[PDB]
Amino acid sequence: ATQGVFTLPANTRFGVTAFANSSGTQTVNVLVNNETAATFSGQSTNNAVIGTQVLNSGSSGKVQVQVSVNGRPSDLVSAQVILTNELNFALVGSEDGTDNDYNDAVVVINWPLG
Amino acid sequence: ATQGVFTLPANTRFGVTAFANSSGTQTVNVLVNNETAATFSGQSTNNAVIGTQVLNSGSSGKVQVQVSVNGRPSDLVSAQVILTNELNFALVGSEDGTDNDYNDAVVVINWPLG
Amino acid sequence: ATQGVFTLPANTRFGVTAFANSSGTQTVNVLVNNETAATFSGQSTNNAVIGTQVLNSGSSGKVQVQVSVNGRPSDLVSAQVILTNELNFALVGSEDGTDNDYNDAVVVINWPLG
Amino acid sequence: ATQGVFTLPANTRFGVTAFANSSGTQTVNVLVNNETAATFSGQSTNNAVIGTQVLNSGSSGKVQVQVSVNGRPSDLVSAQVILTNELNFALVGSEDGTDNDYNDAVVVINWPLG
Ligand SMILES: C[C@@H]1O[C@@H](O)[C@@H](O)[C@H](O)[C@@H]1O
Ligand SMILES: C[C@@H]1O[C@@H](O)[C@@H](O)[C@H](O)[C@@H]1O
Ligand SMILES: C[C@@H]1O[C@@H](O)[C@@H](O)[C@H](O)[C@@H]1O
Ligand SMILES: C[C@@H]1O[C@@H](O)[C@@H](O)[C@H](O)[C@@H]1O
Ligand SMILES: [Ca+2]
Ligand SMILES: [Ca+2]
Ligand SMILES: [Ca+2]
Ligand SMILES: [Ca+2]
Ligand SMILES: [Ca+2]
Ligand SMILES: [Ca+2]
Ligand SMILES: [Ca+2]
Ligand SMILES: [Ca+2]
Repeated sequence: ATQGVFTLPANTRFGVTAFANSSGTQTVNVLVNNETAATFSGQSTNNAVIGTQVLNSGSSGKVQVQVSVNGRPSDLVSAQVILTNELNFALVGSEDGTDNDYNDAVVVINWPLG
Repeated sequence: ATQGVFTLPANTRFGVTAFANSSGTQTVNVLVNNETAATFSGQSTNNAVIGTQVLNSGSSGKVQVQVSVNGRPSDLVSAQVILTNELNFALVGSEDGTDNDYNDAVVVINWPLG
Repeated sequence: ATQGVFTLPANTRFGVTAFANSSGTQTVNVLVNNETAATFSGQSTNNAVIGTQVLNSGSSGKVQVQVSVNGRPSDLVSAQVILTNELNFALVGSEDGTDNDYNDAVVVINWPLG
Repeated sequence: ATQGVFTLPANTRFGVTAFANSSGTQTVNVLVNNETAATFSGQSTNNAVIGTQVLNSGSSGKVQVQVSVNGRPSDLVSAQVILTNELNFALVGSEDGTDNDYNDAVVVINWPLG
């Protein structure tokens, strides 16, 4: 099944934050309406924040997260959670190796803002 | 129901990160085994990452998030989600006012790390 | 925070199923647009299905679950999960007593159907 | 990533319920400790409950859901959600075709019972 793809409400501000937990340098790309809108890179084995940004979902609402490590695409897991019918989280983990911890880059998208 | 309380794997490092989306200055307290382990504060209406830290869940694994604004406890919502039977997120929203957006402080706990 | 309230896409069929795990008889009411659309009742300590139905979210999409036992509303917990950006679950637990198992009536809403 | 595999607490009763939404007859097999413990079959486009059953997770706690249509495995999605640090849902969707609604068989696992 496809993972890392989320439909947000149109024309809505959202936060996107990435963390790293791997020996490999993580490159996280965030696409809005199929065009790169943010890119983060960094290395950590201690959950460092490798980037944070606020984006707009635009007319389509389509947001996609991609992760690669030294040009190799990582396998993704994802889901969306809604609390009290208002607070949204889109969650992504990724695996760059063999241990299947799926934390090598972790991406959190949240909305609404403000 | 109680919210913002999570049983983590014992003796395990976890990430905790807080975001602010309110006119009010947020204060986030993270308790491990019923003792304060981290405190974050800030004021933003644009999802600022007012704190991020790595903690250990200790011998009991009990982690609790509390949020206040000008000394008043915020109302909390929370849940935990597990992806691919391994990757964990504990999620908290909070409301300091009357609009019920529940984003005024948002807290994400993630494990495993490394 | 409010629990057991979900906004579905408008005019969309959804399934609702309720389970019982309590000494007490559970009555589950499902409201669409703030009017009762289905009512289930039964008693089990073995997770019996006490009702299942397909409903239409209607023009507003506003669906609410309420649970009563022994003449008093139960305390509710809830969240919504979306898998592969397609498959939606709205989940409710309820507590009618003192043990805080929150399983006394369990309600699952799923969409889309067909 | 692997989907439809969950680790439950050992020696714990749990509920498993399957729904169908497809032209194809769904076959759902629930394995405990790698051995089939329940099987359900049926065709519906209207979310019929093709089976429900209470099982014990046994010494291993390992529970796996498999879905097929006339012997062809369906593609699975899954996640687990915990409410108020106590009430557990393991969720599975499956796709037998090309439309990626992932509802063709839907399986819900819930614990604790009683
Ligand atoms: C330090 C190690 O780096 C990579 O091999 C990751 O895939 C592992 O999960 C671990 O983080
Ligand atoms: C700017 C406003 O600040 C407070 O009133 C918050 O409770 C609102 O949600 C909003 O963020
Ligand atoms: C048999 C018992 O019945 C009620 O007291 C419930 O609140 C308990 O959770 C338990 O199910
Ligand atoms: C009636 C149709 O039957 C199969 O093709 C399913 O894969 C579709 O999702 C739809 O339910
Ligand atoms: Ca890894
Ligand atoms: Ca890792
Ligand atoms: Ca607010
Ligand atoms: Ca706010
Ligand atoms: Ca109870
Ligand atoms: Ca009970
Ligand atoms: Ca399908
Ligand atoms: Ca279908």
